[PDB]
Amino acid sequence: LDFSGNKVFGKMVLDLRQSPPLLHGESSFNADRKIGHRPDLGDWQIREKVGYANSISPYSSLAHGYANSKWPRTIPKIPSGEYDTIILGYGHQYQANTEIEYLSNWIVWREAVPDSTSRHKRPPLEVLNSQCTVIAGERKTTVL
Repeated sequence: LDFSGNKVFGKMVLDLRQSPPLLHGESSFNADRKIGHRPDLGDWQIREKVGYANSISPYSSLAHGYANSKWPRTIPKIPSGEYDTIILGYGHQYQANTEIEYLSNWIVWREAVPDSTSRHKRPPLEVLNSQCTVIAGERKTTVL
């Protein structure tokens, strides 16, 4: 099995004692620089907590996926079976941070990456920590 294609997913710690391997990892996340980051808030709640539009505005004109953009869809399921060699890679947990962009051509409110020339801002993306760990059972294991 190969999960090297996880450039936006770090901390792949997985247990292989049982046939269905138990995989856990922390996904890249997008935050909001107004009051905090609550993944369990929907688009309407984030919009209310930020204040870029109103609840009467159509959903098409609102910011789709603000402060809750989880591009890594939880954790893909590894089918149970026998494992001989595993191909590792390099994965990171990306911090996404954007501000409000007022697009007049569509009267919409979208996300804009911070600009260093506009006063003092934060980098558009960064990596928190860089580490991965695997536990292999009492069989023939190969890691690369």
